[PDB]
Amino acid sequence: SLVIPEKFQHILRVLNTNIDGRRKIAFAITAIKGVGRRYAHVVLRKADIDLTKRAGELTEDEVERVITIMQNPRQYKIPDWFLNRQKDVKDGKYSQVLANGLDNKLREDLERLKKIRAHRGLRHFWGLRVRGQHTKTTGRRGRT
Amino acid sequence: GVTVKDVNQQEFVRALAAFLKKSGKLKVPEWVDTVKLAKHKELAPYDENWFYTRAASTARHLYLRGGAGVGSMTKIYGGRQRNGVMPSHFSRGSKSVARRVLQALEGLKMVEKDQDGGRKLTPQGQRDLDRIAGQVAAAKK
Amino acid sequence: GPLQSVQVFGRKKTATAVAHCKRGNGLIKVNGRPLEMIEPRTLQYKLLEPVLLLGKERFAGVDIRVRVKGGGHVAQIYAIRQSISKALVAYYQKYVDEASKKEIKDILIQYDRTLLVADPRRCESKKFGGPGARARYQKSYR
Amino acid sequence: TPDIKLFGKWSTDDVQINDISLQDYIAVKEKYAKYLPHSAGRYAAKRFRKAQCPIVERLTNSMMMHGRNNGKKLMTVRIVKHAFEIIHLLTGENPLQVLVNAIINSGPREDSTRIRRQAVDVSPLRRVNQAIWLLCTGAREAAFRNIKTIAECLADELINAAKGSSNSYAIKKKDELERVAKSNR
Amino acid sequence: RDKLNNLVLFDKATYDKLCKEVPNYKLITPAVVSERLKIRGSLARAALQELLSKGLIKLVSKHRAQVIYTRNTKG
Amino acid sequence: QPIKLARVTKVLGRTGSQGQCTQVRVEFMDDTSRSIIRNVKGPVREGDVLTLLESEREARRL
Amino acid sequence: KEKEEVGQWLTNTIDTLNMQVDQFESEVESLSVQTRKKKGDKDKQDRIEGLKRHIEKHRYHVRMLETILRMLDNDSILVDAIRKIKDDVEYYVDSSQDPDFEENEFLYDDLDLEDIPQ
RNA sequence: UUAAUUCCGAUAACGAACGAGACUCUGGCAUGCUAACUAGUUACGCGACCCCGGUCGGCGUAACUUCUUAGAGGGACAAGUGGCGUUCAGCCACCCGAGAUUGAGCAAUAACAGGUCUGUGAUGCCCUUAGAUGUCCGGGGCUGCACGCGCGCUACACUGACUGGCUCAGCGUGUGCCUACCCUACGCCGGCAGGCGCGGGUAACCCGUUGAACCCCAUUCGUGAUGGGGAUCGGGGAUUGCAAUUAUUCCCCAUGAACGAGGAAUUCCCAGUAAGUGCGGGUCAUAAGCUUGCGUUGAUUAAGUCCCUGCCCUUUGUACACA
Ligand SMILES: [Mg+2]
Ligand SMILES: [Mg+2]
Ligand SMILES: [Mg+2]
Ligand SMILES: [Mg+2]
Ligand SMILES: [Mg+2]
Ligand SMILES: [Mg+2]
Ligand SMILES: [Mg+2]
Repeated sequence: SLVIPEKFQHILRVLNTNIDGRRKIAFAITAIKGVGRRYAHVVLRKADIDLTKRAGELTEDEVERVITIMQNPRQYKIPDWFLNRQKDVKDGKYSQVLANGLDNKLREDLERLKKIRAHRGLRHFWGLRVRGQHTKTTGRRGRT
Repeated sequence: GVTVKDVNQQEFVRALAAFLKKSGKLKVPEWVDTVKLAKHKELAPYDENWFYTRAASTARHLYLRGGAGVGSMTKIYGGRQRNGVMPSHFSRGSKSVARRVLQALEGLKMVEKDQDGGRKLTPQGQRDLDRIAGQVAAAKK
Repeated sequence: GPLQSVQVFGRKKTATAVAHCKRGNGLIKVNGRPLEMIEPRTLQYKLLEPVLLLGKERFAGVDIRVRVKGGGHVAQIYAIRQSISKALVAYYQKYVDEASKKEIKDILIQYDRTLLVADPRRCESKKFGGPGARARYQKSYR
Repeated sequence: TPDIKLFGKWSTDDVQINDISLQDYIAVKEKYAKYLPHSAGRYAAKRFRKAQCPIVERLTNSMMMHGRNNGKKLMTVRIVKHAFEIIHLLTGENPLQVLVNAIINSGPREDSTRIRRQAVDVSPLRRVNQAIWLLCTGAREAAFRNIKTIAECLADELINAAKGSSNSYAIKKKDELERVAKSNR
Repeated sequence: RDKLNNLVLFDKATYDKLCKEVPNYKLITPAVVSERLKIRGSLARAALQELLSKGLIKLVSKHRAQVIYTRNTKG
Repeated sequence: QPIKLARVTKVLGRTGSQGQCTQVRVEFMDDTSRSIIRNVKGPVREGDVLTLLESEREARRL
Repeated sequence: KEKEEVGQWLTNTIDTLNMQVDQFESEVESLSVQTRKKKGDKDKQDRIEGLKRHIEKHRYHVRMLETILRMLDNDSILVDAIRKIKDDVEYYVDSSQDPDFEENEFLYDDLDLEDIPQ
C-alpha cells in the first residue's frame, strides 16, 4: 500500500477543522481541539482502523465512522473516564466535547463562575493565576 | 539440551506470545484496547496483541524468579515517571493488568497459586516454556 | 576420582563475581546463561577476551560456572571477565604444571593488566556544599 | 586468531602511520590491538598515559559530549562501530587506516597563543587531541537538528578529513587556525 | 523561517527514481534516501524494507538507530 | 619552502603569560647538529618529533 | 557571499560526481557479474573498460575540484578564475555521459592546477 | 628542600610549647587466623522440565568459609634499583607488587561591634503584664503582583521521543514515654490513583535476591514548534486531614504557551573526577523542583603558571594606623 492510490486527500474536513494528510491518523485526528493524543487512539481502536494508515490514505467510509465515535463515545463502549466533560453543571451529561463546543463549554464555565463572583472567576477576569500560583516572580508575559 | 536460560530471551518472548495465541484461551479483558498499563505512560500500547507478550514476559519472569505476586510484577514493569516540570522518578505498572495476566495464566493451568500467596510456575508450564525455548533454539540452525 | 574445584572472585566496583572452575568439558557460563548471551551484548568480545586470548584447548579440560552480584552491567561484565581470567589462573597453579600457568600470565597481563588485578577505583563520597564528590554549588554575588 | 587481533571485524594491521611525528602517539599497532574501544581506563593517572590509550578508545571517549551524552560509552562504541562499517563500505578500504589519516590530516601543526598574539607550534599529543576533538564536534554539529545519524556524520566526516576535502569541519577549522598562526609569527 | 516538504508517499515520478538508482547506491540508509529523494525517513524505511525483500539492496547491519544497506553482491 | 621535522633534545621551561607553552630545544632530523629553540604549545616531553612550518624562526629565551 | 556561493557550488559538484562514480561503478558491477557467470561477454568487458575510463576521469575531476575548494577556503585561488572555468565544468558534468564529447583539456591548465602537486 | 616554620644546614643564640605532621574514621588487598540455621558456597539425596548430561532463589543434610559479615593481625617505608643532589635534606624515572599522593574529621595565636535575645527555665537591662506584647479559640496573612535579582528543575530533540522486551545497585529507614502517625509481602474488586481482607517484621530473620533509573535489544516517528517541550487552563475521580477555597497531594481526559542552545557577563571542577541517571535519609498527618548521603554509567583536557583574582615569606618606601 506504499503506492499512492486514488482517494488521497491532502486536507480533510471533520468537525469544521483541517487535518494534515501527511500524518498517521492516530496523531492526525488530534488536530481537532477536543481530541488529544490518546482519545485519538481509543476512537481509532473502537473502529477497526489500522494505525499505520494515513489520514489521506483513509477512505470516506471510515472517516465518518471515526467522527461518529467522536460525537458519541458512550454508544461505542468508550468508558466514562476518557471524557473531558462528565457530570456537567447544567445537564449532568457525560460527553466528549469538541471543536467549537470546547470553546463554548469553556466560556460557559468561565462566565458561570463569573456570575456568582467566585474567586477563581475574578482571577480569570483579572488575568491572574487561578490555581494558587506564586505570581510574584513568574508569569512575566500574562502581565505587561 | 536446551532450557529457557541458555537461549536468547528477546525472540523467546516474541515467539511464546504466539504459542499463547495458538492456545486460544488466554482470556483477554474487555478494556484491553483502551488502557494504559502504567502511570508513567501517556499513550496506549501500540501493539494490538500486547497482552500475549505481557503474559509471555510474566511466564518467563515466573520461571526465572518464582514466588512473585502483583506488587513484584509492578516492580518489574516499572519505569521513569516523567513528572513534566518536576524531575523524573520511579513508577510501577498496573496492578489490574498484572493480576489479570496471573489469573489468565492460572485459568489455563500454567501458573499456580502458592500457599499464603504468590504465583509459581506449574511443571507442565515449565515444559511449555522449555519447548518454546526448544523452538527458538532450533531457530538458531 | 579427585574432585578438583577452584572458586575465585573478581571485582571492578561494588559488583563482585565468583567463578567456579572445576574439572569437566568445555563449558563456560555465567548466572546459568552461556557467555554469548550476557547483556549488554556490545561487550560480547569483552566477555570473550579470556576465551579468545587463551584459545579453547585450555578451556577444554575445565568447566566454569559464574555467579555475579552487585553493581551494574559494565561492572558486572568486568567482574565476570576478572573471575574467568583468574579462575583458570587458580586452577592452573593448583592442579596442572606451573609453567602453563606462567605462560598464561604471559598472555593475560601483557594484553591488559585488569584481567588479573582489579583497579582500586571506588566511588568517592559526596561532601556537603556541593551536588557531588568534588563539584560545588554555584557561588552568587551582588 | 591468537597472533593478530581483529577489531571486531577490522584488522589492526594494514594500517600505516604516514607521519613519524604522530607514530609514537597513535596507538593502533602490535600491542595495542584490542577487540573493543571500551577498556577499564586509568589513562589519566599520569601525564602522558593517554598516548598509550588506543585511538578508537579515545575516539569513543571524545564522542560523549554536550551533557546529555555523558556516561554513554557503550552508545558511543556502537556509533563508532556503525561509522566504521559505513566508512569501509564507502571507501572499500580500512576504517582504522582512514581514521589514522583523518587524525594526521586534521591535526593542526601550528597554533597561536599570547606570550596581539604570537605563533607557536604544537605538541604531538596536543595535535592528536585537537584532531580527535575537531573530528568529534564536526560530527556533532553535522548531526545536530538533522535527519541523518551521528554514525553517518562521523563516517563521512572521517572520510572527508582523510582526503582534506574542506567540507569537513576539522579541515576547515585547521586551515584557518594555521592561517591565523601564519598571520602572527 | 525554513521548512522542507518531504514526500510522505512515493508518487510515480519518484518510485522509478527509487527503484532505478537507489539499489545502485554504495551507501544505502533511510537518512540518505530521504536526503536524495526529498522523502521522509519513515517512508524511506518502508521503501528499503520492500527493496530488501525483493533483494535489490543488501542489508549489512541493523540497529534501532542505524540500519545500513548496500548494492547487490556480485558473485 | 619545505616543512621540516625536529626532535626535542631538551625541555627548558614553561613560558607564556599563563605558563601555557613549553620552550624546547629541537634538533632537526635532516641535520642532527642543528638545534634551535622553539616555544611549543601542549604537553611536550623529550624525544618527540615536530612539524615546523617555519623552521628558521628562533624563539626568545627565558 | 560570493566565495561561499562558489564553494557551495563546488560541494554540489563533488556530490554529483560521487553519485555518478557510484552509477558507473554499479554498471561495472553488474556487467562483471555477467562476464564472470558467462565468460564470452567481450562486449560487456569493453563496456566495463569504457565505464572505467569514465570512473577514472570523474575521480581526476573530483581531485581537482577538491584542490579548488582547499585553495579557495585558503583564499589563494581567485573567484574570477573559478567563474572563468565554471561554465566548462558545468559542460563536463552535463556532457560526460554523451558520445559527442568536446572536452576542454585546459580546464586546470588554465589555472596551473595540474602543474601544482598536492 | 618540602604540602608544611618540613627538614638539612647556617648561626647570639640555647632549650622549648602550640599549629603542621603524627592521630581516629573511611577506601583499596589478603583463597593465611577466628568464626557463623538471622550470611552463604560446594558436595550428596529427592523432586520438576528437556534431550548420560543441562537448568532450578524447587525441597533437604555432610563438609568448608571462596563469595558475605566483622574482629585480631599483616601490609607501604621513598623500602629496592638508576640518575639528579653540598653526595645532605631530598627530587625524578623504573622493577616488584592491592595501594608508590584515597577521601574526610580534628584543627594554633590574635581577632570580627560578623550572625543568633526567633534554640534554650543561658541571660543583664529596658518594655509590657488583665481592655496584656501572657495564653487560648475562630477567621485571614506569611502564596498577595506593573518590575528587578539569586539558587534551582524541565527542556529546546533523531547521540532523540514513543511503545514493547531484556537486565544489573549501594547507602538506609521501618510498629514511637508523651504520641494518634511504621515498613510492607500476598489474595480479591477497580483503567487509575485507590479500596476491601487476612500475614511477616522492634529487623543480616519480613518488605527483599531491595527485579531502581540511565544503559541494552526490537517497533512507530522523520527536521515539522513534530509524537520535541509541557506551561497554562477546563471537567471529573481517589487519599490524608477536624477543616483544602487562594486549586494539600495523586490520578484520568482534554487544552498544547514560550522555548531553535541563549547578550554583556559569569560559576564549579581534573580520576571513578565532571556530567547523566535513578534510589535512600531529613523535612513528612498529606510531602521534594531543596539538602544530605548512596550507588549506576563514565570521559575531554591539565601534571603547569603568576597573566587575572587572592594568599604566604623576605627586602624596600610610606604624610596610612577603625590602617
Ligand atoms: Mg553589628
Ligand atoms: Mg514567606
Ligand atoms: Mg506540539
Ligand atoms: Mg512530549
Ligand atoms: Mg570567580
Ligand atoms: Mg529547604
Ligand atoms: Mg618614595
